[PDB]
Amino acid sequence: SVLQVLHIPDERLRKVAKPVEEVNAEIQRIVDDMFETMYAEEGIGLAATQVDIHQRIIVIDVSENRDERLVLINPELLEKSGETGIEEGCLSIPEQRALVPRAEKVKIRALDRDGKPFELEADGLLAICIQHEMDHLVGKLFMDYLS
Ligand SMILES: [Zn+2]
Repeated sequence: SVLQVLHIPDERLRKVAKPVEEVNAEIQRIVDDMFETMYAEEGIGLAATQVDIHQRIIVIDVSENRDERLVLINPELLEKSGETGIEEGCLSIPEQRALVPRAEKVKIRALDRDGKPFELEADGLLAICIQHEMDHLVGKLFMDYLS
């Protein structure tokens, strides 16, 4: 399915991520669909959030530990190791290029898509790629980040 957030005929009108405290309905698709993406993407670059107001449950499936198709967040964070940026130039008109993001490994004090607060580290090319997504937007280095 992939997370089909919208832009330009949308209302983002410059969207950032609006941290994770609670859950709604769409949230499932952020997890469930970031699985469909985090796994079927790692190529073009989406921008993890942007239709109207936001939240951010991230994902992982048997990725760091001997877990299941679990989740990671962008929450109320605790640790933030290294920085990198991806060579994209994404969202709200994904033209131009840049390395907006700046993350390597990042640990959270978050919440999943149940409404249950979870503290975990998010690592790997995807943690950096889905945050990429929203590090294109909330990690903002770029310029206009074509928003
Ligand atoms: Zn990108």
